[PDB]
Amino acid sequence: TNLCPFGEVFNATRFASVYAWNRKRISNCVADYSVLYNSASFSTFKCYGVSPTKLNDLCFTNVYADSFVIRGDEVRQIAPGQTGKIADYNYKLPDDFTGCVIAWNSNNLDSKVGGNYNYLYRLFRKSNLKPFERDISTEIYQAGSTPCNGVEGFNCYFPLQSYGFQPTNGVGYQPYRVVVLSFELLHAPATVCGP
Amino acid sequence: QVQLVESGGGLVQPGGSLRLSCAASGFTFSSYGMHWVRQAPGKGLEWVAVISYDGSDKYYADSVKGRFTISRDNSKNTLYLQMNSLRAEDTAVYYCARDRDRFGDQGGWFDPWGQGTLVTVSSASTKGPSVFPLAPSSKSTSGGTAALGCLVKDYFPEPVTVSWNSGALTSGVHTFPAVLQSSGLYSLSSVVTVPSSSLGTQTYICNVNHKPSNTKVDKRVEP
Amino acid sequence: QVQLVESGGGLVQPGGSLRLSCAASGFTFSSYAMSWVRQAPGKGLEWVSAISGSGGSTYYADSVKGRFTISRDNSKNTLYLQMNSLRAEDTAVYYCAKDHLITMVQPEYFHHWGQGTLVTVSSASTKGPSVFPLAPSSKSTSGGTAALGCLVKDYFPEPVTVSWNSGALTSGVHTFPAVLQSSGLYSLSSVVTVPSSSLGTQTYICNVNHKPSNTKVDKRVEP
Amino acid sequence: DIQMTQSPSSLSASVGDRVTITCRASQSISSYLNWYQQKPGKAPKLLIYAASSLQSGVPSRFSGSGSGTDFTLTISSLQPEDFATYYCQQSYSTPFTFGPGTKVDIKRTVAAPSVFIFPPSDEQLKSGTASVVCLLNNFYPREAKVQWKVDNALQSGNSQESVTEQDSKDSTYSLSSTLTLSKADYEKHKVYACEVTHQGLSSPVTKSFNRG
Amino acid sequence: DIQMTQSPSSVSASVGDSVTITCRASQGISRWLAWYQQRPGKAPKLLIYAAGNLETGVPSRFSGSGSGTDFTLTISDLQAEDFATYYCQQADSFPLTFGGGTKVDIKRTVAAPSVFIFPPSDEQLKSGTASVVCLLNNFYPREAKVQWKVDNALQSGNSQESVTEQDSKDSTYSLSSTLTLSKADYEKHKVYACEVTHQGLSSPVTKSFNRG
Ligand SMILES: *[C@@H]1O[C@H](CO)[C@@H](O)[C@H](O)[C@H]1NC(C)=O
Repeated sequence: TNLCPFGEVFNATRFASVYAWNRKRISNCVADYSVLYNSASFSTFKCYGVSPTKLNDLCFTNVYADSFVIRGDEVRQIAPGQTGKIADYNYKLPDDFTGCVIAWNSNNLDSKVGGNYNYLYRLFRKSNLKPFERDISTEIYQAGSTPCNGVEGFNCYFPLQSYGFQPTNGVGYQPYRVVVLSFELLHAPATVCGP
Repeated sequence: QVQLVESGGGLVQPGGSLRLSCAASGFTFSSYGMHWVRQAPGKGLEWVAVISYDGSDKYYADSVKGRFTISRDNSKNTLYLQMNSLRAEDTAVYYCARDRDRFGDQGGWFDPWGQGTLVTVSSASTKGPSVFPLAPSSKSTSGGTAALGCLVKDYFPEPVTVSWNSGALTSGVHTFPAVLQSSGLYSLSSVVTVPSSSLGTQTYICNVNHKPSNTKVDKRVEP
Repeated sequence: QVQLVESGGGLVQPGGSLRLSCAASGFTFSSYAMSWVRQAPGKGLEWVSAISGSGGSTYYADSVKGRFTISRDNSKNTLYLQMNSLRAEDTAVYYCAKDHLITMVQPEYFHHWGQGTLVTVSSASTKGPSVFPLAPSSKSTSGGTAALGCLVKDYFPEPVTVSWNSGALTSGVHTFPAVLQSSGLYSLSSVVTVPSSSLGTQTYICNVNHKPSNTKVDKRVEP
Repeated sequence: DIQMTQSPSSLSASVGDRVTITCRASQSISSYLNWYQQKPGKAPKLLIYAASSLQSGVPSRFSGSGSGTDFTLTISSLQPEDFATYYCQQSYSTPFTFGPGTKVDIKRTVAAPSVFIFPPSDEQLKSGTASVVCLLNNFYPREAKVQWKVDNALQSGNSQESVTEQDSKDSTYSLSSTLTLSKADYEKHKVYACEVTHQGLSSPVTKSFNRG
Repeated sequence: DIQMTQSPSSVSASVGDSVTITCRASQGISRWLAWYQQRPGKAPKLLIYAAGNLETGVPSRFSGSGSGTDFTLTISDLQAEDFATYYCQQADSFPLTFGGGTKVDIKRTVAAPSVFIFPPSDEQLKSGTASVVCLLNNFYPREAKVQWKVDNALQSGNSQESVTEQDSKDSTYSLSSTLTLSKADYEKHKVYACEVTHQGLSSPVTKSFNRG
């Protein structure tokens, strides 16, 4: 009777930036999703492909838990068929997603009087991200036609921008912690049943 | 070269509607987010609305929420602003600006600006002006510099062109900007300073021309 | 996991300059924010300066700002602190600190610490210590145990070593930590407690070794 | 909302001087501040972006510096094409707010204004409304105070005033204030007076006239 | 502006007991706080981050709690290697600040201090300086409060103190106070004394000597 380690993901002390979203693999344990679904503490709890209403009687090959932090107005972007900063350049979900998305306000933890500038997002890229792709490069983006030559200046921007997280910001500009659970189903024993 | 052109201003009664368009040329329209800014007569700049590169993230000000709607067409390279339930404090000049990114939510600047278009909201109808004389002093000289002028009152819409002696007199002529009275009608004054000893000899005439009412008054000022 | 080694600390005169270096091995140096934290010889910890995983942002305290400058070189995996207009209050041990997690703009916590380099600021020159006797007592009545000693004075720099009969009499020996006088030099006292019976019979001496001045000196203690 | 304050509101400087303007925010905005320049009758221009970064085509005499809740814009050498209005804007969050604006004007010596008064014409007394005009001429700087009195009764609300742009030949201002009342209210009194105060005269100077 | 206060400054405990340390902040810092431990002559070591999160190698007998303004660190089963100095640091506003520090000592029976006095030797008198030594041997607790009397007159700003660490055998302390003055100033007076007020002494203990 091994319990699935969801405490290390949901109750973690420090989270990762959206461009460097953290991935954890969960296998060979028993998960009680009714505990999460009946917590009355999550602002957003939306599940695609599967029905959240007591459908824990299914066996899955693996569970990928992806953790990051965004602002409130961007939470709508974490869904299939969405466009925007996060969906295009930071975190993209496939159109045939089968999983669960949980997001809750974290203004009491991730905010910082004076500004929490350690949460970043990528603003410039040459092309859109493929689903479940991660980019951690810091190459200078070429906006015009003059090469940057590795230095920043006119039409030469650092590709990362910083969130400004303060307790006095509006709901649309307050931190939100997001955990995405992806359920893999392949020709495998599928040891993750979780009765 | 990169540039933006506005079109669609004019006069609208309160509670009416309008639609302004801004056409962009020179750059790629689908790779930038666009903003609308406005400036009231004699006032400062006020941000209105922002639209992303594909119209999936729109944000408006608290004073234009619900009434205004922003939109864009990428095939026509055009940006549209629609104003419903127009108010009397929405009279202003409007500018379309382009951001440095596709989204425009934070960390950006308005690099290219358009010429701007005027939108006026008032219930007043077209009306001609009334001119009045201002006797300089009628106090037996005692001086050497005497100021005299005309008083253009109760006209709509702006502007009126004031000239003195068919353009012969230009030195010392001051034409103050028009003011919007409580009745919805404008009023300005034009003054000129002249030697006192010429008061009895030289004749002074102010010529006021109001164009969108076909009005031309040639009143004269005498002691 | 990671290894941080600091270097460059030493002895400089007031108003001089120093450059302290911190070399890091075992991680991506450009993804973490570095900090310099100093500790006074007998006081608590104090955060001094911070850099931000690049060089764009630099943070300084309200007592080093204007005199200190922090920088980094990611190609060489090194961090530099340039200190100018040094005073006596800057004599401290300096530590190069870093957090476990990937922090790019702001330090936050300090999980990894270096060995530290002592930076001394003084205008004094190398000078040998002076040893004087502290006579045991003149009355063997209280408890039959007396206390004798030796006093080391006016030496620079640290340290001095007292052995009390070449490591043969270590029973009640009490060597006190050295203190910094109001003139720039140091002081020390070594006291031992022996039974009053062996006052005019036993023989003990104090030998003091100071390596920087290369001085080994013997002194007798007698009532 | 984030409130932005500029200091000062109007500054008079001469050619070849150094000009500093300060913007202050009500909440930390990091390096998300921009500096814009606008001239009368034309669209605003972009001068500084991202706290300290010049714009292409902008002369190297402009500079900016700041981070957090305090920013500064500096012009090293003044030129005849730099007298305009300057705005500071925050790009931290929506809605975006500008500053009230700082106006730079050409500097010169102080001038005492000439005051003239105009009673309402006989063609207006036969129309139900009477207008009395007060004219200030050739003064610098712009700051002046105008007060309307009818039998030593201070009034406010029934008066509007206008000023012209700075002249090119002599850089002096002209002001006009109009007091408008009804025909019935105009003949309830005898004397009228316009009293002006400016930092170019010894004491307040008033011009008054009696009806008829 | 964000000064942090620790309490108490020093505590004493025995092996097997529990200790609680409090840290307070001037303004709310959410859960941006870290607890560090340092032993003499070594680099500081982290114990707690966030508010009560344990480090991977720290023994499980260290606990942390609190939020906003108050924070508390708890040592449950005290061992022989847990006698050190502990600091609380905030990590929410710049500049970052550290706590004052709390020292944990070994608790034992109260011991009185043996007081000895040492006049300045003839050899040093040739040089031109004199140092009178007051020696406090084998006492507990740490609070000594030694004072210097010259002709029954209080002396201030003339003496310096030096203390030892806890003895590894009997967990006792030792103190030495030196009164340093000139040779000319030494011949002015005739009587010197040092007085000690300690918990283990019913009355203050005075040790005195006369010149010659
Ligand atoms: C996280 O912690 C809270 C309180 O300690 C607890 O109620 C909750 O169940 C935890 N989360 C999970 C997934 O167990």
